[PDB]
Amino acid sequence: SVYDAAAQLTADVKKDLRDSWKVIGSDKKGNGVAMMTTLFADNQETIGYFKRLGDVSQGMANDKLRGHSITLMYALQNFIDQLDNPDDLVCVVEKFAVNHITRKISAAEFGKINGPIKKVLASKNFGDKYANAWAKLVAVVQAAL
Amino acid sequence: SVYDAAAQLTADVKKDLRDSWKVIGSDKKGNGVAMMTTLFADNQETIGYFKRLGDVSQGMANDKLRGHSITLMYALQNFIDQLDNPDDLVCVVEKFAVNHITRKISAAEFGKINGPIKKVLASKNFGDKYANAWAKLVAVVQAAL
Ligand code: HEM
Ligand code: HEM
Repeated sequence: SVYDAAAQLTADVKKDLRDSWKVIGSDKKGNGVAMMTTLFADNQETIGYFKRLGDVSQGMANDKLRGHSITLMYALQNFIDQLDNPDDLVCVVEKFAVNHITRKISAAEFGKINGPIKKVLASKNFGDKYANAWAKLVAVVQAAL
Repeated sequence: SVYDAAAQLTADVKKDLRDSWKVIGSDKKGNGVAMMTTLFADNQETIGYFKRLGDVSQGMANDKLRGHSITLMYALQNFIDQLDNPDDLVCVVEKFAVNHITRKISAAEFGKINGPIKKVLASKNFGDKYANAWAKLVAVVQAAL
C-alpha cells in the first residue's frame, strides 16, 4: 500500500531527507547525471530500457541524457516539497509510477536506484543513515508499481 | 532552431519571468490546477486528450488531475531555473517536447496554454507585459514541436 509506505516517513526520516537534499539538490545537472551513469555502470542490464537516450556512455556530453537527468532531479524535488502533505505526496508518486509502469519497470528493478543514490550521497559525505532515509522514499514509489 | 528561440530571451524578459514565477510558482498545487481547469473551460476541445486523468471537472478533488497539475508546475520550475544557460534550457525543452509529440500535440495546440497563463497571471495582478514574457518562453517549446 502506497499509503502505508508513506506513513513510514516519520519526522526524523523527513528531516534527513530535507537536510541531504539541500546539498545534492543544489547541483541537479551534475548529481542527476552522476546518478544515471552510476546506475548504468552498476546495473548494465537496465541500459536497454533507455533506448531513446542514445549512447548513455557519453554521459554529460549526451544532450538527451542530460535533459532526462535534470528532469529526474525535479521529480525528487517534487517529492521533497510534498512531504508535509501525504495526500499530495501520494498523487505525485502515482503519477510518476505510471511513467514507469508503461515502461514495464517493476518495483524490484526500480529499487536498483538505491545503490546509485547511496553512492552519490556518500560522495558528499552523507552516510548509510541518509541512504536508508532515501530508501524509504523510494519505497513509496515501489509500492505503486 | 530551439536554441535560436532560447538565445533570444533577453535580460528584461528573464527578469519578468522570474519575478512573476516567484509568485505564481509559490503555490504550485493551487495555480497548477487553476491553469488546467481554465484550459478545459476555455478550450473544451482539449478535454479528450486528458482521458487518463478521469473526470477533470472534479478539480482539486481529482487526485490524478492534482498530481498532473503539480508536476506540470515543476516542468515550468525547470524551465525558469535553466534560463541563464540556453544549452541546458534546450535539452530540457526538447525532453518535454517529446512528451507532447508522442501525444500528437502540435505547436499551435500547445500555444493554447497562453490564454490560461495570462488569466492566472492576471489573478495575481501581473499584466500584459508579463503575459507576453511567458508567451516567449512557450514559444521556445513551440520551436521544438
Ligand atoms: C529515484 C528514482 C527515479 C525517479 C525519480 C525517476 C524519474 C523519472 C522521470 C521524471 C522520467 C520521465 C518520465 C517521462 O517523461 O515519461 C523517467 C523516465 C524513465 N525512467 Fe525513471 N526514475 C527513477 C528510477 C528509474 C529506474 C531505477 C529505472 C530503471 C531500472 C527507470 C526507468 C525509466 C525509463 C525507462 C524511463 C523512460 C526514459 C525515456 O525513454 O525517456 N527509472 N524516470
Ligand atoms: C506550459 C505548457 C505545458 C507544460 C509545461 C506541459 C507539461 C506537461 C507534463 C510535465 C506532462 C507529463 C508528461 C508525461 O509524464 O508523459 C504533460 C502531459 C500532457 N500534456 Fe502537457 N504541458 C503543457 C501544455 C499542454 C497543452 C497546451 C496541451 C494540449 C493542448 C498538453 C497536452 C498534454 C497531454 C495530452 C498530456 C498527457 C496527459 C496524461 O495522459 O498523463 N500539454 N504536460
